Amino acid sequence: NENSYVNEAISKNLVFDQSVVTKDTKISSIKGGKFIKATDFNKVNAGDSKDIFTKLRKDMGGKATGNFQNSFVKEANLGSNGGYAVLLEKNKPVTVTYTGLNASYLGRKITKAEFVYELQSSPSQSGTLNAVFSNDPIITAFIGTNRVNGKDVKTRLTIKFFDASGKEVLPDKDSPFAYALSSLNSSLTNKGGHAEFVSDFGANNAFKYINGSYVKKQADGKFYSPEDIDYGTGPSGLKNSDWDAVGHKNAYFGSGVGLANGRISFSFGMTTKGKSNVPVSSAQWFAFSTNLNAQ
DNA sequence: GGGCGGCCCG
DNA sequence: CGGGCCGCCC
Ligand code: NA
Repeated sequence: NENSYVNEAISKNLVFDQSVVTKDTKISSIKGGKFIKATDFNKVNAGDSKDIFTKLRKDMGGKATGNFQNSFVKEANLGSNGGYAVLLEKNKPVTVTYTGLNASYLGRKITKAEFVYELQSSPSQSGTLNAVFSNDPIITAFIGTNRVNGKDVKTRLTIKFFDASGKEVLPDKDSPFAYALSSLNSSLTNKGGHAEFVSDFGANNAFKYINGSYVKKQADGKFYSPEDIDYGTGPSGLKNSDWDAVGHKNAYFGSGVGLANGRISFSFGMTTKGKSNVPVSSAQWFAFSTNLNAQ
């Protein structure tokens, strides 16, 4: 019951981290979504800062007239190889295919991966979400839109791994995939703030609680910290930089572990618990990796 | 063929 | 870490 540990023995049967990214790693195709031109993505509202999260926090419904080539965005948050801006729409799953991987499951080489993103909830007027998908699959995705009502931002993500022979790599029953659900920060208070969350695990997936994590399943079904761990106003006294960093000893404060006996699938998003007037509560960075913040 | 892996080279 | 060319395999 010690902190940073799961109460079930966990093995990193799958490896999907910085070590799997090669010289050849990139997004080779994005299918099923309207592209957002980089010149449109890069504009911000009057008086806004110029960061990727602010650029995500605008309603781009009907402003997605790009193609694969001109959707390419350069932003340091994306890594040195950039990424692609895409509009997510209800019922229109977007398949991002990564090639040139050197990942591995039980020594079985994983060279390709398909990340399929499907809008589930959006608080903008258009009901759409904006996405930038990084060419680095460990940086993965930035999602957001403008907030006009109290609705969650929510996106479902299904991941399929492929070996060199093009066949899907799925787990042995006794050797589940383990993947990190990290950086689930929260500023929620009695009436303000927001939390990033994961939820809606796929069949044969399960969330595993990390001892000492503030992230647990709430009665609304989602996994988040229901109290502020970002600004120091909650009973834990925690601020974001007290735990939210890659490699931080206490990063498990905002993390869980996903375990999958089958194809990986789950949703992630942001919740204000129904409040419409919470600032900077509609854009997030969701990174997928096996960098478990647990032992 | 086109996409994608595994090569080479440098 | 770029680029090409030669595999093979959707
Ligand atoms: Na976060």
